[PDB]
Amino acid sequence: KFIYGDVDGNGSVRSIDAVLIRDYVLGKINEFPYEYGMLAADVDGNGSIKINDAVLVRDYVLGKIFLFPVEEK
Amino acid sequence: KFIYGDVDGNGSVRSIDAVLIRDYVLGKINEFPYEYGMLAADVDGNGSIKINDAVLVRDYVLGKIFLFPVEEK
Amino acid sequence: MLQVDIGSTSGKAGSVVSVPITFTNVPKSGIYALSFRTNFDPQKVTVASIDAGSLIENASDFTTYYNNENGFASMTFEAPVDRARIIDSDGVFATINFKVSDSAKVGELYNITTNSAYTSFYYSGTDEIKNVVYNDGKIEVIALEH
Amino acid sequence: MLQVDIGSTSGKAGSVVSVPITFTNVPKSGIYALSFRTNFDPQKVTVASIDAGSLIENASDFTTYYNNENGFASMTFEAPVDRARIIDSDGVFATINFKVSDSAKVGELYNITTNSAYTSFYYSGTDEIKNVVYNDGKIEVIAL
Ligand SMILES: [Ca+2]
Ligand SMILES: [Ca+2]
Ligand SMILES: [Ca+2]
Ligand SMILES: [Ca+2]
Repeated sequence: KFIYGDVDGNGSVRSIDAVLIRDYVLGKINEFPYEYGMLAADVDGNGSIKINDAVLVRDYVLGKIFLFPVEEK
Repeated sequence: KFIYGDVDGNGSVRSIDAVLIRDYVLGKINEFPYEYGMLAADVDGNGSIKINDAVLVRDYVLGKIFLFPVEEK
Repeated sequence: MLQVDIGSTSGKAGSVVSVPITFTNVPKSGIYALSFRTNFDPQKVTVASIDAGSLIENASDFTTYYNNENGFASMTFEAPVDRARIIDSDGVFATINFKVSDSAKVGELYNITTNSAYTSFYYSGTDEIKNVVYNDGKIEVIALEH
Repeated sequence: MLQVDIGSTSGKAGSVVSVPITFTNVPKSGIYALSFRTNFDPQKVTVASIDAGSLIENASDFTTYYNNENGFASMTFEAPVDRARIIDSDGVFATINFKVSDSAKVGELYNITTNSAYTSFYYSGTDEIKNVVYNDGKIEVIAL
């Protein structure tokens, strides 16, 4: 069980989650401190964490999109 | 304290230590199984772990060299 | 197609040299997000600083990180959600200022390489630019000034 | 200077393509040890296998590893201590067999890049080849 976008595992998709995905892309971190952070970060569902996952999370937080591409059925 | 070449910290410089350095260069491992393995691996003393540190450890185990360049020779 | 160029340069042992990262044939519709990572041999050069170039109109959109033990430098651009800033023209994206090791010998060549595993370019959050070309740079160690 | 080339190639979506890693202007005194690392975007291509090229005379000298999730393939060469085998002529060091994504589209370009942080070449245990030039390669997607 996890929420897409919730890369810190705190139960909420927030601005900082997209910062954490950017830290991974930058190489500042090599893993997420949440057991499900890798799967939560991959919001386009393509199998890799990339910069557009971070901007998708930010854009969800800001209200541009209301679901992630991995959730579209 | 550590023995140069003794990347697994078991007290001896052995053929497996050179294997482990090659595994680090290849990307199979991201760290050595020893608190001081990164330091013990850098046997040419250039500050980085590279493929020639592995071949140096191999050549020392095989008796081609008798000390490591970082040991002042 | 979009072309990313890592410029080549030269300098003395002990010097700071600058390597520009240039984008050519940028799509006029705009790059919304990108990451760009360069590797280098960290016992030859290390990063002193990274400076955003003229393509960055607002620092909020640009983030950098480097690791001088592991030999990489990473840059990201994220346009704001309204596309109020966007990269849609050609020019310098960033410049990496590299310290050349004081033990460098004249004639050494340091490859400053684009990392395709960590470099990607997007027209929008879901649409990737999938035909970008890269041209890597080299730093040559020289004996004389300039 | 020694020149390392990652070959470019093309293929269809879903195919296996073969990317050769070539050495030109190899020092006649010999390469004693090297490592070579290529990166790629694992959404675009993944490694199926890596095959030693004709510059490898004995498999005990050559070691490979790849990690598709993290987008890299690595190879090492270590000549035996008597230099009875050594790389001292030009030719193919290795070839990487890449699976092109089933979702690839015609005209996409997938760069196969040399990683300078994990690549190095040595004349001997202590004498590095410090003027080697790396040249990268591209896989182009073509139509069926
Ligand atoms: Ca969260
Ligand atoms: Ca993704
Ligand atoms: Ca040991
Ligand atoms: Ca070393």
